[PDB]
Amino acid sequence: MLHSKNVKGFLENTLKPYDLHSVDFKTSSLQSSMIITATNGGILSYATSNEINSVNNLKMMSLLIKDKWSEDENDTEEQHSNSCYPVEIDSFKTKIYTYEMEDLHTCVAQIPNSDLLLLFIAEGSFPYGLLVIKIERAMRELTDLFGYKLG
Amino acid sequence: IKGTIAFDTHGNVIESTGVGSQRIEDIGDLSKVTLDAEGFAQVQGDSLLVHLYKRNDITLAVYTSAQ
Amino acid sequence: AMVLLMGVRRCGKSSICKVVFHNSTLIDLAVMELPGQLNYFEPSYDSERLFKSVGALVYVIDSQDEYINAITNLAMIIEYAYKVNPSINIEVLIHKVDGLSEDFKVDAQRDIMQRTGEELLELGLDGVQVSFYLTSIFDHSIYEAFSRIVQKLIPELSFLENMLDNLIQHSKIEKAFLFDVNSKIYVSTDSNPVDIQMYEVCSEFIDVTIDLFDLYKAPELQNVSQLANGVIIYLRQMIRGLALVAIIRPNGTDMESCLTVADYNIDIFKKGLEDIWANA
Amino acid sequence: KEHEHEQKLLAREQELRDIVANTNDKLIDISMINNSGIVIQGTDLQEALDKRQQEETNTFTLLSKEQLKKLHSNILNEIFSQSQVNKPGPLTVPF
Ligand SMILES: Nc1nc2c(ncn2[C@@H]2O[C@H](COP(=O)(O)OP(=O)(O)O)[C@@H](O)[C@H]2O)c(=O)[nH]1
Repeated sequence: MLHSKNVKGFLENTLKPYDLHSVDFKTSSLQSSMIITATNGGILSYATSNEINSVNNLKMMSLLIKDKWSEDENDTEEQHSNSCYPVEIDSFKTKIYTYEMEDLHTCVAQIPNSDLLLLFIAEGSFPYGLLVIKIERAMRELTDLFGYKLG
Repeated sequence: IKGTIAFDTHGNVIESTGVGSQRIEDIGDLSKVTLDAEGFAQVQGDSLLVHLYKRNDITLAVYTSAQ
Repeated sequence: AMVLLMGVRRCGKSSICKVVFHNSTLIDLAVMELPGQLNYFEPSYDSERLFKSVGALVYVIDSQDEYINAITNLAMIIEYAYKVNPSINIEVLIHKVDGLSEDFKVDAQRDIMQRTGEELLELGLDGVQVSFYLTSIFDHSIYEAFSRIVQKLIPELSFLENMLDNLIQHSKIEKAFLFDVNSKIYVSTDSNPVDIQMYEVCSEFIDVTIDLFDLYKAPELQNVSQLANGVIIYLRQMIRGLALVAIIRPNGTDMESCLTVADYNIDIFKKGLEDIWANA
Repeated sequence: KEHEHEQKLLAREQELRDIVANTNDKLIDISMINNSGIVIQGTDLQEALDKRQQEETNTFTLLSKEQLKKLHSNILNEIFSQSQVNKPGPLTVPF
């Protein structure tokens, strides 16, 4: 089974911004943080930094991101792309893809050996490297959701 | 120190501070600059000294005034 | 748009009102029943304002009893109704037709139409068009008749038709109805023919929605009911008492993607409907 | 006064046609979703290049260590420290 409250708390915690103290470099929070399916692309769980219209728009954006990701997961040509960051944690291989949606930076990563995806959307000023590190450290703590498939 | 730019081997910005916050387009050039065994490099351009340090496949560039 | 119900005693006006409106312009307002017995009509007994305040007059004829005198009384009513106001739409319901054959029903409607036309020719009224509907309480006929009568009193009909046609063409919707929350009187549809079976499906969907919502209260009505063959039925409350019920077919697509695009399209349609003051 | 009502009806017809055209322009089909092309792969360097292209040679010439080595490691540590997210409990519950 699944627990919506703990996943909601995790997605709310992944909306936390960065405030560096050694170097004065403040970053804004992410626009949205959600977990979606790898089959239909609809929202399993979601969280926003800051109502029905935004939920429908976020579902549309999740559908668009999964539609773009489906062809990228099934393509082996041009595999040495600069926007792909395939990380392997705990002997589980996955592929992370970053995309630009007009003025939005959207980073998606398939949870390894499972039919789920994790998506972080931030503003255009957000750096891509910090998003990659954020999604890597987020996937590091999601070992309990490994091997989960839809029924 | 005028600013810092953190970028991995792909060149994507992890952090952009100072004048380097508005000097991103040189990163594609700086991928063609060789380093030493320790990763330290001092490259001069646009009357500025850039200190490059590569650790764990991440190059950090620090801008300093030449004068 | 207040409609006036007229007819002889024990013709069924109160029963029609109880069934439809109990289970402004467009909302199901408190209509006025008028028991009209056979008599001599008083000339201008302060009734000019009353008939000037009626958007469309509805007459009820019992098909079980003899109705030639009823048609004579109806012609007498029209004789001053059209004289006072030349913009009133005139409606006649042939009620209590549940236990009649199709050929008998068609012949009865033809006889009623011919008699009304001949009486109006005798009375000298010209340029008047009286509509006729075969209605009964026990079936869907009275709902459709009131739907046509209400549709004749909404001036924005063609624009709503275009909006619903565009919504249907861009969401793979089989059939979309713009019901009202009470009386199940559908206000607008597409250019596709109003199937009776689909109309009954949507009406009983309205009933299931309202009853289930009323069972759990005291803590914007939305519904998705998916069948085995992928055909979904969707409900979203519009402005004031209006609601939208759409039968949408998947056509071998993802259920959640179709639901998302339908939700976005219907929210856009509701935002467009906010601009036009079609509510209430 | 009825001619003013005729002009008002003409304005109402124009307004209703404009409303129909406005609500017709936001309709999105599934073909628009599948072949949108909005979701494109973007990097920081490519975004900077596009910004310079819209706004509009070897500049760099090849010639402390402790301070840079300390600051780079401290910046990486501060980046990795705030990315550590602790769950408020188990994610999947059994029967
Ligand atoms: N079978 C049948 N009977 C009807 C129908 N409509 C009305 N009636 C009969 O009409 C009676 C009610 O008439 P009512 O509404 O009180 O007449 P009013 O007070 O003059 O409007 C009931 O006893 C019904 O049996 C109908 O559609 N079918």
